[PDB]
Amino acid sequence: MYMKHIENGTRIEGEYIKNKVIQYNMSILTDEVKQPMEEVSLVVKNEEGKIFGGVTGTMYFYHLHIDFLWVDESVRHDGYGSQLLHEIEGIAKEKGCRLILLDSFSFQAPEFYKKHGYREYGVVEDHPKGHSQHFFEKRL
Amino acid sequence: MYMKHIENGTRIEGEYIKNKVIQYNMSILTDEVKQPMEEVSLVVKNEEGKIFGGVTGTMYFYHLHIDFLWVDESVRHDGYGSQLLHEIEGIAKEKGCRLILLDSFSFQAPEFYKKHGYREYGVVEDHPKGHSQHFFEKRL
Repeated sequence: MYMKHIENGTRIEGEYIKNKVIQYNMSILTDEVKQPMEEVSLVVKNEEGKIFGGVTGTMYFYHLHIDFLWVDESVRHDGYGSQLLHEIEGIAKEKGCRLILLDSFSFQAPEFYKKHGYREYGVVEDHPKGHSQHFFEKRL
Repeated sequence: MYMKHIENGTRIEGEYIKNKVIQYNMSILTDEVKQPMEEVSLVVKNEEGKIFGGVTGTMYFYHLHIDFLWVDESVRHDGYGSQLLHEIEGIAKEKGCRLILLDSFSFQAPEFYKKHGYREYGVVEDHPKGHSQHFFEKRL
């Protein structure tokens, strides 16, 4: 620690650490896994353009990570969730994704993903307190 | 007269989906787990601003997720990484965090975390192609 000190980093110091990690990762990985990074989004709309559902994800390394999937509560049993999942999966295959990764807390219907062919490869117990987190994967 | 269809969403719409999901989550969870979200980062540097190492993470649900940890290669033996990890865990422990989550690809030294008391709870084999991703946890 001579002539050095540890302290809280600033926002740019923070993005600097991130950029360095990304930089190292990419120096190791070769072109075969370097899919152009993309963010995809789908929504279910009303005739009036009203939205009661949607799903968003990010693609890279030739895999799709589903970040968020929503369906308005008033229509939760109407099956829009499955449609959205099928649709984005189709997009993922067309882009060359080899798999899909996502996680779901116990209060976000992990069973819904199981019904769609996702396999649980990991679980984080009592997180948040009184609940649990489930990690899923589906090979395409 | 009441039909709804699915279409690609815009970035703003993707952000809306995300917020509707967060809103719903919050609506079904107790305040007990509602730790106000917060980003945290530590850097090892000198007066001029050269960054020799750093770590960044985000807290919520009373847990710390380590997003990035980097140490300059010129000083990869000096143990700044272990120092940063230990230091940020303490900050997490101090803010009421009960758990720490992080993942590490095979090309990002996962044995580093294994050596530091982290338990691998899941693994995504062959991702990206030719590598693997290891998910770790440490209970505080």
